Amino acid sequence: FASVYAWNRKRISNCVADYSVLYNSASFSTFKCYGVSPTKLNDLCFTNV
Amino acid sequence: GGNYNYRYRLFRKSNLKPFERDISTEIYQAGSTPCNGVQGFNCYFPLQS
Repeated sequence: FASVYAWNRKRISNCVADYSVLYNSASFSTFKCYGVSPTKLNDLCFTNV
Repeated sequence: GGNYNYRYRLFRKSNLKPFERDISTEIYQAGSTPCNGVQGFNCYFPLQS
């Protein structure tokens, strides 16, 4: 991974993201979303991630 | 000194009914694992001060 001052920026589009398989993973120290409840990301439709 | 006695409900299984009171204070499972009265991963206290 790149440094904090050179934070790596990636654009993802035209994909189907299954946030459930990331949600149930317990290996993450923090899993915290602001504008959306984490359980409904798979129920939302957007672009330009 | 900070007013902390004022709390609000933060999580529930579903939305309330008109003029309905909820006083139950039980751990809420945000994920796919049982909580068993433990406020840990994917488990949260529904009341927030």
